[PDB]
Amino acid sequence: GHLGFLPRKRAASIRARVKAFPKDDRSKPVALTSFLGYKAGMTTIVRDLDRPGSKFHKREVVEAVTVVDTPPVVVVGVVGYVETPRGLRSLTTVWAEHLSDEVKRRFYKNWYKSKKKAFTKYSAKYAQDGAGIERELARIKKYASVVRVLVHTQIRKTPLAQKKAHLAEIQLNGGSISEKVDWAREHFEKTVAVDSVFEQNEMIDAIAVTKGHGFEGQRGYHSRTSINHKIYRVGKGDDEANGATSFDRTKKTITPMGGFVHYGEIKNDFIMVKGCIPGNRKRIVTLRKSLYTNTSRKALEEVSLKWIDTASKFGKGRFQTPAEKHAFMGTLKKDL
Amino acid sequence: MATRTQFENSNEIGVFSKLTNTYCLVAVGGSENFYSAFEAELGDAIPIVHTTIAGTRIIGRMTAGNRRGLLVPTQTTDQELQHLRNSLPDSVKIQRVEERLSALGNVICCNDYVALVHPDIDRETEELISDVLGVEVFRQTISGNILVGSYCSLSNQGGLVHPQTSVQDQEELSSLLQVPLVAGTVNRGSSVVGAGMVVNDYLAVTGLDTTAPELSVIESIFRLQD
RNA sequence: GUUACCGCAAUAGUAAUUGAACUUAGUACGAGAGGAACAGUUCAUUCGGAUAAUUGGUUUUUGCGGCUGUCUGAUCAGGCAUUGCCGCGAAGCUACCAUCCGCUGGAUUAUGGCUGAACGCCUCUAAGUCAGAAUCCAUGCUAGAACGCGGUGAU
RNA sequence: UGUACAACGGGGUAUUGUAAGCGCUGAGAUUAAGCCUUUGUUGUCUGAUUUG
Repeated sequence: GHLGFLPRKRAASIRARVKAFPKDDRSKPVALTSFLGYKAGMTTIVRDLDRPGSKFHKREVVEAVTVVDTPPVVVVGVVGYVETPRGLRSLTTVWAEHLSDEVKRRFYKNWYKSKKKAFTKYSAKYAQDGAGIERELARIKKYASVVRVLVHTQIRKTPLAQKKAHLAEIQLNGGSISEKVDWAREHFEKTVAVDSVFEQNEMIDAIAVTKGHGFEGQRGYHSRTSINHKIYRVGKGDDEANGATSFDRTKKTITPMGGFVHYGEIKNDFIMVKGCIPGNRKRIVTLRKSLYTNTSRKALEEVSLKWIDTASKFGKGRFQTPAEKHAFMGTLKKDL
Repeated sequence: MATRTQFENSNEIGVFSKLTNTYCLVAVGGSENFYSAFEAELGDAIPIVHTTIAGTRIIGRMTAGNRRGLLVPTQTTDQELQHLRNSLPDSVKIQRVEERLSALGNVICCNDYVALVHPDIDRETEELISDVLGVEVFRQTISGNILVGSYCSLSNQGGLVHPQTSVQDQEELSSLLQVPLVAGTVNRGSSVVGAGMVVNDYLAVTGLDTTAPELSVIESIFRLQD
């Protein structure tokens, strides 16, 4: 096979890492340069599209897709990175002076036996007349060409409960670092939804480790990188009729009847994308937006759904909604 | 105003195109250029907007229609029916064909006045042409040739068929349509002459590879000129 | 040093690759029939990376009915018949037998030159020069020194 | 000492092709051990070792 990927052995990390970022621009708003999802479930969608000159033009089309569960994510702290003729370097990590439980849980491998004394010095000491982050943060103001921001999920808000929340950082594409740093300073002890982050017809990336199988080198369980995935539908986790298209106009929960395979329903937004999102199921995945300007007739297009698959795909997928399901079944044995 | 238009790959134009006094309908092949070319000769009198058969390419031999009605088979979706209901008007009534028989344009060869039906198919399309086409309904086998919508074409001022037409069949059909005939070819001897040609009162269309004697046949019988 | 988390990037590996199809087009040019391209587009070849929903397979789900030699009183229920055969099969695991996806800029050689001697003519060259390769290097991808390093959380 | 966990059951999908027995019955048996939500039930909640 390719000598691209060498050497052979496993990806040492359960969560992958982000090895690139979109360059930056000084004249933009402060922008959230990337985000990370949870792939939950595979499915298939029918739709039609506008692609002039292609043989599918104005022509009803069917293709499978991938869904990714996406909790709106909560932000604690900022670290600016100085640049040095070696590499970057951190200056100081900062936080929200109140942290959620789970991010506390990231700092203990044994939670129950521990004393939960973690932050008291740092998070308590900031309670005061101030200056807590003043000196350091203004230092970031002076130094630190590039700036990143701590981001961490709420997994109590996901049906798979490990109680423990991951940490990551994301850059900021704004400029004149003051309204960068102030930005997230304003966003300390806050959350940031996916609204202002992405929108449809935008190519991005989501990649992660892939499906550990076993030992016969060691096959799989690598974080590979698959770019160019067109988001068909930007979900909203409060949206009734999850799968409401430009066609269907009937009520369906994107979580099927009886639930997803190994899942409860969807409490937060999601991204449906074509093709494949690497890994095995139940996965935490990385999302990097284009790294550059891709603009072309290919990426400027506009998706038009027909029907989204809400069927329960355990066994052969058959019905869709329990109302229609129970109209076609009619009365069962004990029903009515 | 004699129209030679080469459809690059396919020598049969009207397989992707169909027209009567009430419309112009062409498929999605290759560009909007072919689509909009009928203006500088026809104009927007008979509107043109692309539409297909359930997404499949060839729209011409699909349906049976003339200036009093339009008639569509089962195989289309309800959505292309929406489209033919969207821009195209209701003064030409588009009514669905429900049966096993897909190809109407490979059967029903008509014009403003005379229509036909394949004698093998039973009465449904026959009289439903009185509902939709609303024009004279009857049957003929020309040499019993398959696709009684293939070798045939009509107009107000005549019709066009290929030279294989026998005198019984020639004089026969001439009397049928109440206007003269000239058996002729198109597109340099289209193996089926009438599947690639479309025709109306003053206009009949063919390919850039069509020969001039075929066009002096076609125009000089129908007087497509002024 | 302990423990933890978040990082950095020394370095090492790299790979997306072939075809026609619209458009230009029956333009362009020729006696005539033909005849391109830049791109503006489209789908495929192939390799491999993803993913196994869907189409097919695959069940120690040994989950479920037809049943068959015999053991089980009838029944049932199972058991052997090396996983009892026809049929059904979630799931798991699979398939160019399903689908996705598969980098953008430099430095360059021949080449064409700019400028200008050497050489009182010139000359792409001697100084200096402007473009340019399926290359080299960056761009992107994969790992991350188990005696490479930064940030901060606890005593 | 909690949406903590674990299990039964409430339930939900779906596998399954009409079950002992007097048409009853697309009913039956199984169902996370690599399906799901759990207003309820029952039960558990801290051992040893080293380091700073």
